[PDB]
Amino acid sequence: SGAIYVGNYRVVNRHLATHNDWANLVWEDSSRDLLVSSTTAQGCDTIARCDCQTGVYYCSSRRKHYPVSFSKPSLIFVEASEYYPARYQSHLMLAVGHSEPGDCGGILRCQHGVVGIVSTGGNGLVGFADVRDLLWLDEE
Ligand SMILES: O=C(N[C@@H]1CCCNC1)c1ccccc1
Ligand SMILES: [Zn+2]
Repeated sequence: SGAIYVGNYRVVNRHLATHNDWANLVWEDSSRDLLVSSTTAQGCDTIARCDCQTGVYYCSSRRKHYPVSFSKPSLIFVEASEYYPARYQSHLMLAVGHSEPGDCGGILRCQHGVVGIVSTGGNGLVGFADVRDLLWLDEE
């Protein structure tokens, strides 16, 4: 589990979004496994605006932070999961690391801020849903 709180936005894995997220929807993309909802309180997360391919992510299933190299956001075939069927996920970054389904929502961060959230795993890889292209997250 986990979310990004930036301004009056909450960024979650679309597959973990709650009744309140859907009732307060701003933007969602199934192909990206991303949902953004509106919040009463103001978040302090800052979104990275960069093409960093190094960062640190939090892995709940290890209670550990791991420094990783990750691929630039791309269209990647993702096998069926306890939560989606086999399909091309967009804006996905891959790293060598540990990721179980409950690791989704763990933050990948670089020195510029939040890069993305765990979305995929298996076969010794962790996939992060990129948020750095969502410029509108830094305003309104
Ligand atoms: O959110 C972060 N991790 C903390 C770890 C303890 C509780 N879960 C959040 C995070 C991600 C990347 C780098 C640094 C921190
Ligand atoms: Zn960066």
